Amino acid sequence: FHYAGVSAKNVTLGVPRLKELINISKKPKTPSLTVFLLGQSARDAERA
Amino acid sequence: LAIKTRIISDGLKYSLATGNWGDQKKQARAGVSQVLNRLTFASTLSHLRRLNSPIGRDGKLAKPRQLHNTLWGMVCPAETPEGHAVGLVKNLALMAYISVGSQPSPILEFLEEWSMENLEE
Amino acid sequence: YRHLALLCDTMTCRGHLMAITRHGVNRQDTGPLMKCSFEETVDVLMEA
DNA sequence: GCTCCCAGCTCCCTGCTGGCTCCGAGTGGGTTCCGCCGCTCTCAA
DNA sequence: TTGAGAGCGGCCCGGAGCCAGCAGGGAGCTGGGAGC
RNA sequence: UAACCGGAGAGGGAACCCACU
Repeated sequence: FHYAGVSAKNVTLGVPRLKELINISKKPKTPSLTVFLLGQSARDAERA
Repeated sequence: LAIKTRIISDGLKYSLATGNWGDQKKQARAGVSQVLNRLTFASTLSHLRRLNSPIGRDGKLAKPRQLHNTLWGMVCPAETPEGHAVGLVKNLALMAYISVGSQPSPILEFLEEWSMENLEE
Repeated sequence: YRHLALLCDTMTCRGHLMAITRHGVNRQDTGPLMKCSFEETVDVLMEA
């Protein structure tokens, strides 16, 4: 992971990510959520 | 019969030879003294000018064994051990010299013969 | 995908999550000497 | 003016926060190391 | 006979369950007084 | 008046450090 100019939600994939996937921790270092909307709410940036 | 040459000389010899930093049992920090690598003149010079950071080896603490900015002319950058301890062991650079230490009483006398007043008055 | 799905289904096959820890593998009754061959030996044999 | 729904009480019980064990990839090679103190008799001067 | 020596004899961090301490509902207990 | 004999297992260990993979 060489990072980026944006935060990009701090993906931090790799050895510690595969570590916590092997032993699931109740508090992972970066618990991230990806959210999809239904329709024109996502189609509009203002409604987004 | 009160003084004991054994308890002074033998204790010093045991401590210095072993490298464990205790008297007989102490735990104690080891690796303080090692055996000189009489293999090459460069090897002897490196082992003589070797520097040790006693931060915890075999650990995931990256920062104290990371390379810091404050090393220009103090330790050569491209000389590290390769194994389990990378960066905790350094070798002294050329111009780098260690301060021997001195008493600050003549310095304080210089201040007070000069005009720098103490905090209580 | 064969090995990956096999790993995940063997993880989830006990009706719940299985983190790869002593704290799980001691709880599954999968052989006292399996438990001993894991990182804790004397306690799991001594409880068995 | 005593039961009984109710109020305060009162224990009752499930529900939240701290000290604490236990883990932390493979061989060679060299060096250091494993009592001390007490105590009584033997030979020397 | 006494003095010291030889030898025998004794005396740098990680997670994660986990118990214990405390805090809020909860029905019993018996008063309060409404009711008869 | 006396006649061919054959024999090889090992001895500590424990710690620290260094080096290499």
